[PDB]
Amino acid sequence: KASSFDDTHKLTVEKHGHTALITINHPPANTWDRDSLIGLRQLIEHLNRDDDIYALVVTGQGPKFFSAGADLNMFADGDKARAREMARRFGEAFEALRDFRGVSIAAINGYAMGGGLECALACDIRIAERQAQMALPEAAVGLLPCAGGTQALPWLVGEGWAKRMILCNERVDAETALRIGLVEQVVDSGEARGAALLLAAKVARQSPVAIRTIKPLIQGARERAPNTWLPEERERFVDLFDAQDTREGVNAFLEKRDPKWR
Amino acid sequence: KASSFDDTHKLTVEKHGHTALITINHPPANTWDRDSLIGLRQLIEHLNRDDDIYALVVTGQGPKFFSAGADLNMFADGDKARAREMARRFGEAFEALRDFRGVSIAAINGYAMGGGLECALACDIRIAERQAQMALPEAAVGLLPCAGGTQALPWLVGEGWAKRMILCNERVDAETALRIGLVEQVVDSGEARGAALLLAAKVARQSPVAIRTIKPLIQGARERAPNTWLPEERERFVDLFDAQDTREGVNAFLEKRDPKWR
Amino acid sequence: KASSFDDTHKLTVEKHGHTALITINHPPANTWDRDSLIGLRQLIEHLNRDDDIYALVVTGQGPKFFSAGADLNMFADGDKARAREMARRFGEAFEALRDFRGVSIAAINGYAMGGGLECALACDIRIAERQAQMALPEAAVGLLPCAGGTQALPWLVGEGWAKRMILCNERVDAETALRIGLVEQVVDSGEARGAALLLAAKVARQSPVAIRTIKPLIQGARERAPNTWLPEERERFVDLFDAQDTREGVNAFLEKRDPKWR
Amino acid sequence: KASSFDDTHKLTVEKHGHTALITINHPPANTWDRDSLIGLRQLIEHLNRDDDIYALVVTGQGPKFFSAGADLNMFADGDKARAREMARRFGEAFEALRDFRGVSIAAINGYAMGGGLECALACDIRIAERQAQMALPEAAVGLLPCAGGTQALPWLVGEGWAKRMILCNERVDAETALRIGLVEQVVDSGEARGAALLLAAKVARQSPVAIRTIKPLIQGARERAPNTWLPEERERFVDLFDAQDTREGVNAFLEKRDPKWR
Amino acid sequence: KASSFDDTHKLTVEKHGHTALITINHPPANTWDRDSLIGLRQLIEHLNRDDDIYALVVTGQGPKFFSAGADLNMFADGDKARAREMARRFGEAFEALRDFRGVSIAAINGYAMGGGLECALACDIRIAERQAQMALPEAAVGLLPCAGGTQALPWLVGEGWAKRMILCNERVDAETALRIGLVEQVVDSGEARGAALLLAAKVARQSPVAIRTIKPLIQGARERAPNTWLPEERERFVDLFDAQDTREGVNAFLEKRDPKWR
Amino acid sequence: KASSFDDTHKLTVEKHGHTALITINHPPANTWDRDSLIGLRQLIEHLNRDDDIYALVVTGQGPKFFSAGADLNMFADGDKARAREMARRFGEAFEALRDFRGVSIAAINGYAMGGGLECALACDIRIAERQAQMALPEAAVGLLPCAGGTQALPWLVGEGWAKRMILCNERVDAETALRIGLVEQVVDSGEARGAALLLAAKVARQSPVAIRTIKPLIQGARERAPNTWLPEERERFVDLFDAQDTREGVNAFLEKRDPKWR
Repeated sequence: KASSFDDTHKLTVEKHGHTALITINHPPANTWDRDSLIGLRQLIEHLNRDDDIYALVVTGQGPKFFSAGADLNMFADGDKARAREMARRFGEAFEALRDFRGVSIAAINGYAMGGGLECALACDIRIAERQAQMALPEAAVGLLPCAGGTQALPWLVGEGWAKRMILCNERVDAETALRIGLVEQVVDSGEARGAALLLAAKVARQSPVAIRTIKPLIQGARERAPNTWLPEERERFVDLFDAQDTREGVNAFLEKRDPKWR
Repeated sequence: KASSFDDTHKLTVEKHGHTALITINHPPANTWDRDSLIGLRQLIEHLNRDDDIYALVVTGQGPKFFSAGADLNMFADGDKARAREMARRFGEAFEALRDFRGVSIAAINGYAMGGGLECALACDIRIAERQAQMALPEAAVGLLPCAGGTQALPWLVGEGWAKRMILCNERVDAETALRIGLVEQVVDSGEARGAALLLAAKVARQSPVAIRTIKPLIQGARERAPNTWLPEERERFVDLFDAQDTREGVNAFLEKRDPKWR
Repeated sequence: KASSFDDTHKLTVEKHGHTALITINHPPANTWDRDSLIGLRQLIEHLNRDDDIYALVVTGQGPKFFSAGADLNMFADGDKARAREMARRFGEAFEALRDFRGVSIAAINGYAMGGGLECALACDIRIAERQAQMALPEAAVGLLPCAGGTQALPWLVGEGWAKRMILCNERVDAETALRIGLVEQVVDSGEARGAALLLAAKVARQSPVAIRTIKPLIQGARERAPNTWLPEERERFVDLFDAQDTREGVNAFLEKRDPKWR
Repeated sequence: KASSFDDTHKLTVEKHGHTALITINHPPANTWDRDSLIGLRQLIEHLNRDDDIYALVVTGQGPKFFSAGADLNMFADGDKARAREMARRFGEAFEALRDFRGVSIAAINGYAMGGGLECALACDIRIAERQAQMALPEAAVGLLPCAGGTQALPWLVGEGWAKRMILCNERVDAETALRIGLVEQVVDSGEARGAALLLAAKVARQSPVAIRTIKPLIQGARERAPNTWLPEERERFVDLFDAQDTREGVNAFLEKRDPKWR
Repeated sequence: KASSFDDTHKLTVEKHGHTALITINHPPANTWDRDSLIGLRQLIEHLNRDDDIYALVVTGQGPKFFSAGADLNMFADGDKARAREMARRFGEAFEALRDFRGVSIAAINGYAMGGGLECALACDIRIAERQAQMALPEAAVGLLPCAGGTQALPWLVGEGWAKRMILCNERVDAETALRIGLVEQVVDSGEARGAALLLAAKVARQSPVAIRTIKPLIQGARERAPNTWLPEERERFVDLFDAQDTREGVNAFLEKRDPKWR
Repeated sequence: KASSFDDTHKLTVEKHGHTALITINHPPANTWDRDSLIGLRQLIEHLNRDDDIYALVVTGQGPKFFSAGADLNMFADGDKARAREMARRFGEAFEALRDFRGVSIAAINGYAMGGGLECALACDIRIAERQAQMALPEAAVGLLPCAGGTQALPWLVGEGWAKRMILCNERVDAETALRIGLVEQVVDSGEARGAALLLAAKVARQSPVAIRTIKPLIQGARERAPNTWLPEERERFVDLFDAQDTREGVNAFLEKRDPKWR
């Protein structure tokens, strides 16, 4: 995946099966920068066009930190324009990732804070090593999360838990995050990458055309009320049926055999 | 309850006190069929009209399946017209149950998957035995949940967990479900029905007229933003107050005695 | 603050640092009254105007109850005109606290149900003693929660749990509440007030200008879908950057010193 | 319809063909009364139950007043309970009128002001005699339109014109209202009833089942954004097709003969 | 445009300058067909890709019919599947037209009824010859408009006028449509095509990049409340500003010369 | 008002009765500038505090220009920072005018283009001189309207007419504007101010408390769908009833005499 295009060397992409592995490679904290943000949005676009990929996994280079958030240089003083433009880039990149047609899993191999946590929130599922600590510390410096942190964090864990981290600037351990629902699963140190890939391989096992259409329905509630999507849900359901791939899944279950699709 | 109209033998309703008990009776997996869906909507309409019933309980016949989901014959390939119509049936049927004036409790005594889970999601409160496992496997066959699963599950348990079950096709034990908020309470095997009837009997102890009005307000957020409903809440409260029944519930508390209403 | 106006002696406010302490002092159950509701709304308005206060704490006088809910004298039969007016007073008072620019922490040192629970829900963060029990018992007497309870409780804990407390009239201990996400933290008896003050101290360490702007974004989901707020989230961020205060927060981290603002 | 039920003599119902004619009979100004409000809501429900009536027409007794608006008796000082209760009936009454399944035609034969204009707004279509003048004068007396005027008037004619009438208390002649979209058609004096009845006969020519389903869709925008209803529009369309009546209408045009349905 | 593409022979594409001319050519009433609808969607997508096109015009072949809507063979009885599929096609095609990045001008040279009217509505601007009559007659055959007509018509003309056309099956002349706002301009017979091309040329005089971004904003209200879109309007404005194309327009007004962009 | 407040020389405020007259005083074109934008927002705020003001009128100094739109220097190339900040002031300033509790009347005394038209749209009612021409030309310059013009214009005149002005860069005379609903009234040259003030004298005749509360209801549809506001409309009605001023207006009509309030 993404074998032919101008992509920052800071982001390295390795394709495993139908899963594309994206690693932030910025030393020493894997801090986000304008070059990586541009690459990510572009990468997501390229990966979406590719039909051979059904899942994506994001992890931080190095053991210590998945992502330290935004690099200090981006917010260097004396330029108002810079802050504006860069808020744009986080939103575009993270929303693109949030909009990846395939399943996205974030393997938190180190502590995720600020932009780093916002990136993980973009991914559909989060898997974290026990030692990682996740928090939004922007409030301490007088900046809000501008990557969608304000919306995303309450959504998963509720407003009260979201408020303590951003408002009170309190970091949470993996055990806490799993308890509040921030992270779906907890893993032993260093196992986040393998578990994510292992899970991403399971995603390859579901119909590609189906996964791509179902994911918007799940995330529809963000745009609009859930009851409104109900007519569309049946309609999308009818569209699937009008596919070669659809008939294969039902037949396979009927005959007790593994489904095979294109 | 539902003593005489043409009701499918597949669905049997027995009346205990003020609670109507509905059980799927389809062998061997209790899988849903077109006839059951029609009856369920009709049963809900008839139940709403009856004023002697304050609570509803649905369980799966036998100790192995609350519900197996949709029957394969119903989705047998590959006629597109049928598919459109069965999804329509699910939506109306599940929505009708979701909109029941009285409280709806689903007692999970068996495997509840696909359509069955969606049905359980339709119920206000879910009680599950420790052994039961719930998941949405429609993505594996290339079919989406058309019963409101795409909305209902993320609402109850959050997006991250919901995607994992549907997108990753990952079943959940009773313990995970209670932890993620999917199920309100966990019970020993075979005790779901007894627990369901027991919880339903307490609901009959609250004002009938109140219960029907209060349920819409709670489910208001799905149609629209919560804050929009605040004016309506006060207006519905006063509508409750201009009733003979409301004066009785308050009086009982003052005199420290059980309230008595029609 | 709030020592120079007419404020009911039932509500006592103590100013500690940048935290304002609000105590309900109505014996014996700390039940809400018209005099308290008016003071609360006025109090919140004065507190917002004050620039020395960054956090708010509310606690119930006495060990046994944080708040009893609404006073019985407040809902005596059979007058409807008042009932309409009292319900209005709750909404006005509760929304004012909910929209307090600073962080609001509710310390639950006693049983908090009905109106009292509704009050805690308005607060940003809730800390509860192990013994405290919280429920909405209005349905049993035929009254719906009029303080925004129908919206606030499902939002934090989800519909299934929320329906149980109101519809089924079931009380929850601190432990269940922490599990369901109703309370962010559980504390040893008598320590909630001290812990809340301590947590309130953490809020002082974050930039005031940031906290006030940031708080609306997190609560944006209630008024509208979260995705709608994303362009605003970037816009408000640029506004924060256009200040003398914001540059101090970022610069302090680079040189790893505590931020100093006014 | 309304042949054998307890209805106020102030309101008279005449059944012509498939249209039921309802006339306000309050002397001398045809002002609304509690008896009128109750009868209206009760009547509308009854009309909705009757399948023989596909259209509705509303007219004001006497040549001079279509609807005097609210009676002073209702808002007579100084009881507060009276006002809250009475606003409730207008909302219930008009909304029921607004929600009539068959078409509602408002024939303006006389002065329509205050509640009367609000009533006409509830009607789907308005036909007015050239002489009649309509405005909302409640602001002059310190009362807002509580019948939905604040929403309804702006929707039809725009914010600028609506504010002018309500905020500036400016009455409009038939010609001006037609120019602004307040009234779809203008008729010579005394021809409103005939034109409204005659327009109502045309509606019977359209499929009753189609008509009842289509009207909510048109009115969907008031509850939610237009685009949101698009999936459901297709769904209800297919629902029409699975009906004996649809096949006849579709068939009738092809033969070039008038459709015949029940 | 679109010469090296497979489009139904019925749809004719002519390129004048930056304006692409599409003519429906289905005899004898220019009624829509499945072959036509897919091409239309496809044609729009190809047009969106081409940067050489800034405007779009659609007119009906021959003087007599702009567009007759859906053919009966398309809706021929008795299969339900046929109708579900065609309803999807109208929505997809018309929504694609509505989403054309460039301005779409509808030139009404003939009868526009049913789908044809819906097609016109999908266009941004409508220019009609005095003789053309536009109505929705689907209700007379018992079928609602499935092309988004139920939403599109009340949006342009208001509910009251919209209801009469759909509910009462009333056709409107060019003058009446102009008065009600259905058509922006009325033209002499046979001048609709020339006028549309001439109008389309004027759009070329505004910045292409600006036009594509601005057009969604105007249509934002359909998705959401207008007030929600304002922060985004400011954001997109800044995005436009960060481009060479924007600097040219400002320069042109300053020196009083015509703006020149790619 | 603005008796003792810090305002730029460029806005002139004269108090006539209960109407505050605000005139843009920028030569030669009355073009908007950063200094005026701030004054506008502050002036609106101050006008809001004064209880002696019930109406607002905005006009441009000189006969020829109500407003030239935005000043060229503020949007001068090429700093991205300047443009972002300038867009921000337009929104704050215009929304403030939009949010004035008292009625706002725009007297179009001269050419109103770009910002000027957007400024006029913020006003509740627009009165224009026959010779005045209004258009949005920003698209010709490659800039979108950042003053909410994209939202405001289609709301008043509809999308179709809105698109031609902005997308086709076409200017409209008063007869055209009046016809399309852009302006409520057309006036003879030079009488706009007198007519505006005269119309502003009318609002003084209506209860001040009702006007301030009623105006948000009319404008509630912009934030959210209209049916949502109906419960609140009833609630606000009841709040007005709980006021001394409300009783006075109703009495005057009963006694057929002029209402008198403070």
